[PDB]
Parts: sequence; C-alpha cells; structure tokens
Amino acid sequence: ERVLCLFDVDGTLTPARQKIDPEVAAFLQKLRSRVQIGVVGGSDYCKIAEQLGDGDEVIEKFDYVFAENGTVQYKHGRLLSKQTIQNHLGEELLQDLINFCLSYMALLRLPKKRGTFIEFRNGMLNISPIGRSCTLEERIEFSELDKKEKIREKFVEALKTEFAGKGLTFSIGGMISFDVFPEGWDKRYCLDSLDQDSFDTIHFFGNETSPGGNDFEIFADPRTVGHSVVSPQDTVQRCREIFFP
Ligand SMILES: [Mg+2]
Ligand SMILES: [Mg+2]
Repeated sequence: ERVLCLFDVDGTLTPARQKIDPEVAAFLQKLRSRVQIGVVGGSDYCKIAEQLGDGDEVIEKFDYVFAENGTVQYKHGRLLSKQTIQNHLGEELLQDLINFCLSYMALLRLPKKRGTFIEFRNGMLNISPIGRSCTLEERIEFSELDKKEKIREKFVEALKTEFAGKGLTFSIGGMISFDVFPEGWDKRYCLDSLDQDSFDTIHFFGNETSPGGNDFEIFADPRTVGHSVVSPQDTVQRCREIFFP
C-alpha cells in the first residue's frame, strides 16, 4: 500500500540541465494518486528546483527532494539536516585531498584560468582546473582542450592512486570539473533515510543504470526495484504500465 517512485532527474525526467515538459510534470502528479514520488539528483538544490517548477515549487510537487545525492534532503516540504563531508571524512584527510589538488593545479598551464578551482559543497568537492567562474564560451573552449589533452582524466588517475584505500570516489561530469566524495555518497546515500520511512516498495528510474553511469549503484541496490529508461517519455509510459494497467 505504501510505494515510492524515485527518479533520476536528467534524461529520466527532464532534458539534461533543462526544464521538465508540462505533460511529464502533469503525469507525475497523476501518478501521485497511487504512489509517493521523489527525485534524486547530483546537482545542488537550486539547480533541481529550477528544472522542476517555479521558485521552490519542487518541494511541493514532490514528496521527496534529494539533492547532491541525498546529502541534502527535503521531505514533505521541509528541509532535513545534512551530514557534512568534513564531519564524515575528518579534517586531516579532507585537507590532504585539498592540498593535493592545489598542488597539482599549480603545475597545470592552461589557456585561461579563472576562479573557484575548488568548490566546497555539502557532500563533495567539485574540482575544476579552469575554474568554475568562466563563461559559456570558456567552458566550451576548455572542454575541447580537455578531450585533446585529457586534463581531468590525468588528474583523476593521480588522485586515485594517491588516495588508494582511503575511501574516495571520483567522477568526470560535464565540460570542466570532476567530483570527489566519500565512498558510498553516490545516489545510494538517499536510501538510508528512506529505510526509516517504511515503504513496501521503492521503484528507481534512471537513464544511467549501466555499469559506470551514476544511476547504477542505486539501481542495483537490493532496496530498490530497478528500472532503466531512455527518455522522460519512456519513463512516463513505464509508469503507465506498472501503476495504470
Ligand atoms: Mg541522468
Ligand atoms: Mg535495486
């Protein structure tokens, strides 16, 4: 009787980094008459809020809003607290990681550098060799240089080796940055809080459920019924089959 559908945002519910089609959002609300619904995204809260309504309408349209993989949580309109990356990792390791990064980037010579090479978020560190504060034209410029030169990839190889065995995971999401977060702090992080909400079934939907994609772990977890989708339209049809047959 208590079921939750939980959705990746990008490519599952919305075109990536863009806004949800009204027909999609309309279906979701209809679906809500049979199940609770929720979203989990890698992005921070405001980015998700923007794709999924006006202002803070997102926390109203969805029963659960897990931003930054669930290190930041909204449940039934209310913001829950957040375990901090430094609390979990401790100051010594966090700073070891940070100092490794500053040192590596100091030796990097790029066409352009800007600011915010290291962004401190709730559940990860976003590392960006060009600097997060560049224009779109500068994103594209660096992005093309990165493919040629594999700047982020090399950086991530060096980081992985250096911190081997120490509990860190790395990404490479987008044109200019990569993420660093504690082992476990992928999308699965949200499931722990969900465990205390007594659902009989948690269905997960994603578009990156293949090995490597950021939906894989949450998709494969024994706490969720996994579904793999290719489009928001695919997602909608899938829910039609399962919940409106
Ligand atoms: Mg996606
Ligand atoms: Mg599963």
